[PDB]
Amino acid sequence: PAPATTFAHLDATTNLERKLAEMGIYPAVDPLASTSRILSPAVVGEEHYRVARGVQQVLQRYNDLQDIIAILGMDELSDEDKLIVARARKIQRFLSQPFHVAEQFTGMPGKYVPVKETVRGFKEILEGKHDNLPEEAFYMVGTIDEAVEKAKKL
Amino acid sequence: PAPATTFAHLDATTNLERKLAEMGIYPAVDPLASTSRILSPAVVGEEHYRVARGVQQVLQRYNDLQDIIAILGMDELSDEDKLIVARARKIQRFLSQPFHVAEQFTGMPGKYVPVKETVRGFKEILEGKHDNLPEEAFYMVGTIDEAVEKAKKL
Amino acid sequence: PAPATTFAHLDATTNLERKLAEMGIYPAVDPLASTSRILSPAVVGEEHYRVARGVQQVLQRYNDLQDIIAILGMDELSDEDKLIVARARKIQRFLSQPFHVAEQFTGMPGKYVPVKETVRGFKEILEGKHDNLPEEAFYMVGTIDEAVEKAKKL
Amino acid sequence: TVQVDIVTPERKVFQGEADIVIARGVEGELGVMAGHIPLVTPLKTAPVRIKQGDKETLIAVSGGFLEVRPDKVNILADTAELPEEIDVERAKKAKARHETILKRLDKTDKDYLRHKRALERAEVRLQVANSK
Amino acid sequence: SITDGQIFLESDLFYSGVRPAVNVGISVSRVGGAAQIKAMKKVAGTLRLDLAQYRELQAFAQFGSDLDKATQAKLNRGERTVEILKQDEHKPMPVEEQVISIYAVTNGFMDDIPVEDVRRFEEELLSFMRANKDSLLDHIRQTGELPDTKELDAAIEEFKKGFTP
Amino acid sequence: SITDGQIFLESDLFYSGVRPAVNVGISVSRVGGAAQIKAMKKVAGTLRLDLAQYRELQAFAQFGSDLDKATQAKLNRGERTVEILKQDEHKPMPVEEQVISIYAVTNGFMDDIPVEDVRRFEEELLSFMRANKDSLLDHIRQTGELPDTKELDAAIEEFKKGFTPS
Amino acid sequence: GMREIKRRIRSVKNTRQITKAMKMVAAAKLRRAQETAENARPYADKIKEVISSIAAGTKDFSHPMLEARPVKKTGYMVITSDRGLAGPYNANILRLVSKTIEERHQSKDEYVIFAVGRKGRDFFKKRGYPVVEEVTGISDTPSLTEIQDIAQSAIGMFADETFDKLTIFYNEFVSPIVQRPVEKQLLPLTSEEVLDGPVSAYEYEPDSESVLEVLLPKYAETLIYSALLDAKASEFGARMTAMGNATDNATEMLETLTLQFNRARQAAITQEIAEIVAGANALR
Ligand SMILES: Nc1ncnc2c1ncn2[C@@H]1O[C@H](COP(=O)(O)OP(=O)(O)OP(=O)(O)O)[C@@H](O)[C@H]1O
Ligand SMILES: [Mg+2]
Repeated sequence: PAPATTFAHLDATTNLERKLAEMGIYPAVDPLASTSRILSPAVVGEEHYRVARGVQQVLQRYNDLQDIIAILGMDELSDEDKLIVARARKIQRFLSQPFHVAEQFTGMPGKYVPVKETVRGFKEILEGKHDNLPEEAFYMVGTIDEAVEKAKKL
Repeated sequence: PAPATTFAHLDATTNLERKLAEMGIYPAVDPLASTSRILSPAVVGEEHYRVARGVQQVLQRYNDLQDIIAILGMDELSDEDKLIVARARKIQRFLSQPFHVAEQFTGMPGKYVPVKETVRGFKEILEGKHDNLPEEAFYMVGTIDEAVEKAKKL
Repeated sequence: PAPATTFAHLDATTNLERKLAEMGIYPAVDPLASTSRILSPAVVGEEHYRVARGVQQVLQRYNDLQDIIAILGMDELSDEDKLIVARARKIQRFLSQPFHVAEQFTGMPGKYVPVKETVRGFKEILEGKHDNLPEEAFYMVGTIDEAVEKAKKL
Repeated sequence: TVQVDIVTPERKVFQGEADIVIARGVEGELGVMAGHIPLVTPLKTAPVRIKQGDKETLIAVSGGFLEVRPDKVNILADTAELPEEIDVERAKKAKARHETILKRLDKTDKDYLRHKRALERAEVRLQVANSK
Repeated sequence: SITDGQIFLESDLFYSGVRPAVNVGISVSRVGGAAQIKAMKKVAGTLRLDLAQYRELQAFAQFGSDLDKATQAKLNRGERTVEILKQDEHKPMPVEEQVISIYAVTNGFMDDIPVEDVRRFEEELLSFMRANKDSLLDHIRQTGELPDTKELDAAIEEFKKGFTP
Repeated sequence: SITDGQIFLESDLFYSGVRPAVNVGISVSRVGGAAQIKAMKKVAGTLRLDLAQYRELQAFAQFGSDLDKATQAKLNRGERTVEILKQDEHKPMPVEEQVISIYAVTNGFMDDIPVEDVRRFEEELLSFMRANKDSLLDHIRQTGELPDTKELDAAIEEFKKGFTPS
Repeated sequence: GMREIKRRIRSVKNTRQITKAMKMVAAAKLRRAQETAENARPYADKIKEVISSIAAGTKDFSHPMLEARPVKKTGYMVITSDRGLAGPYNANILRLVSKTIEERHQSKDEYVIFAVGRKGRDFFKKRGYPVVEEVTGISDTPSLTEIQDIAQSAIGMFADETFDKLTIFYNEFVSPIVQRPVEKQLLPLTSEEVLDGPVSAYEYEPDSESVLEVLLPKYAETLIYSALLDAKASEFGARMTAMGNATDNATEMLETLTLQFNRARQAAITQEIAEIVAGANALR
């Protein structure tokens, strides 16, 4: 009865997962388990919704192949799946972000990324525009432009 | 407490179970939990009793295997059990029957089956005479003859 | 609350369980739940303690596999586990014992088994010395020698 | 030099360039060097010795046959084992078994040939394991 | 809900020979590394990840030598660290000796040794470190830091050559 | 036990994108065809039972091209009717337009069309029926009966010739 | 009652960890079985090359193994698994053997069976089929030597005339989801399929007729081995998908068991309290 009654009032969930924190993905928000009632075309645009569902489809597929990859290796996957795994790994890193409140500990500047830019960035990764940037480029950056800039330094 | 106390006042019971209804077995009668004071050789005659107990033995065995079946399916079973499960499933379907009052829901005409025919049908299934008819043949029929007739249309 | 509070007042416990009684294991003593303050190398000596812990390890492992065996079956266990299950079942039977006072119920004469012999018997079962005696041999006997003798009658 | 591939039906066992390949053919020893004439012959259950200058790797081939083309040399055996990967104590159990059975079998008994064959497979494995 | 963590003990663990019977997965210290000397915080880092991998892969332990060599080694490391965390009753260990023992097993120095010998290996190792290499132990008691890893690796490998399985 | 039937909505369906997420197996109307215009009672007659069988048989659908041709066709019809019964929020449909859409899919008129195109096919079909074949739609609003099935089949096949798949 | 459901959840949850893993091991072994088949295919193609070269330079070419006879008796090889937990893998292949023997032969005298794998021989022996030779305990991902004695004696029986046709029933691999039971002829061979290979100039020691006497039985041998490796891939595909389903069915049952456990948990607390409060209200 306690959580059941609390749940009737929730609009959204943010599920922090230790597995992601251990990989170095901060904030360690589970991008599949977290949910919101207002991730709908009615509220965020049509484009936002399409992109977010696209991102989740790619991550979900990658999640399903985790066992298959570990045993059968990467030669066993179809060409469609190998491309999805490539993007999933970039997506997973681009969801990480340095925080202003960690500026003292990381020693790196934090980043505020507006929604328009978040949507644009993930749209482009899904579209294939950054399939040739190395993976580390997307890790701990703000906008997609900062990822392109970080690639030059590597 | 309500139904539990009600049982003491009854000479026969028909115990309807939702699991059967959800499978499409109508009427949804638990053939092991249902009981009658007059299911004895003295009243229904020696053949009836023998057949009914035969049917219940087969269903009871099938009931016991329901955990193993729910996970592994039928593939791991001994040859003795696979034959019992085959017959149990035919028996379970032949206990279903279209109702005159349900012509509005089922769209099928109802059937009245006299006791002589009911006993004869289940006797034959237990004897192995219809081990080669497909399972759907026994579902929603009437006499054993209607099951043989339905098999031809499949 | 009654038995739960009673535990605090005891230096040794003998926990009788119905599951064992239903198998025919008398006395029906849970060999994992029963405990004693003096089951330590300091009091019973180093060999006794080692054997007792050995027995409990084998029984615990068997307990864990009971679920797996019931569904996936005994052929799919490793060679190490099948040997543990074999011994566990012999151990479980050798813990049973006919009582002097129970000559009416068992129908057999009772047996007093000194500690030295109890330790010796279970030590030998763990060591593998009786892996080819049938299970019934260990059931309702006193010393390990009576089990060897009972095997000949089978 | 010439390229050699010794192969069982499951894996490739030895691969490389080689100065010469000493192999006990069924009609007598053969030394296959570069430019040898195209040839196919069954081999006896024996070692095959492969020379690379100062180095000599020895392989326990059984039930094999040799195929030389102008360019390369293939040996396709049922069995082929390198010295370091031969189980020495198993080769002695294989030997002991088939040796004591051979002692008492009649010389055209049903299985005489099979146990003679299995004895030689183990005899060769013991030599090859010593070249380590 | 009041305390800063909990140590859960289980009967299944106890009777299987894991004593003290600490469920390491479910038990928690909310204070964590703050309550640990730097040496222990360093070596325990790897113990936790080793056992987390062990507990996931434990289903595959009846398939011995069917498994690929990566998972085989993870199971072998796991059973050995479990043996290290077993501990006799009324026999507390100084933190400096714990750090060495955990360092040994987590850096692979017991991978060559039978699982049944691990606990005796530890007892024999520490009596060796106390008698002969006390300068290394003392570094930890004073600084709270690990000694120089090259000196420490050498001293363990020195001990190893006098150990008979 | 009080009401005259129920509409059960299931989470697994909902979050997989079947919206409205009606569990066809459990749901029911005790009033049934009595509460339906004759056109809809005709086209829908077995629809519930057809989809309940689809959803059961969908579990064993991994065998594309290997599975027998009877069950293959049932799965292909099923995925298409599922797409028809998806429906966006705050977009109610007139009964006459529902009957045409359900008629189309249940008589096979979308069997050669990709599953991903079915929803656009429907939207394009109905805007065609409204603009050009309104006499057929109007028959249903007035009589409550289906129009002449031969005229209706022709009108859909007419639309089909101007439809570009992907 | 929670006493049962505590333990029933325990059972299903442990069991699911094992089915989950078993699919992962079956998945590993399918890779190793297809790896080793990619060595067996060129090994057998090379033997085929040498055989098609010797036939291409003998003027009159014929062998007993390529010569079709009147079928006096027949030999049947049947490949099945040793272990189960592989769905209907063994059922399907054995039903096909049962069917094709019912259609053809009217008594036990007309055919004779080589049972590869325990499931097969147990089936056939129980029903008194003419099982003339057997092999069990074949290793997962096996070498040719493990099939050799039963291949050689089966070729031996055709090489004389104990029977005049040798045939092999196994589950043909397609995907990890699909495995079709099939029958294939081994002997007599068909020169249409044994001679289509690259013809080359070789010297033969002692001579060409002598090396052809070792290679042709050595080739039939490898067909039986290829069928075993396809049959092993089919075993491990069938097991992947059977334990896959058992894992999913276990999670499904864990939902309905969790639902029951929590009804019971909640009802215990609810009902216990009402009792405590009813007792206290009889005094207050
Ligand atoms: N002594 C050995 N050491 C390592 N591998 C061996 C040894 N003997 C055989 N093998 C391998 O095991 C398989 C069996 O080969 P084969 O049947 O020719 O041997 P065998 O003499 O029958 O073996 P054994 O009699 O010892 O069982 C092959 O894959 C082979 O390479
Ligand atoms: Mg051998």
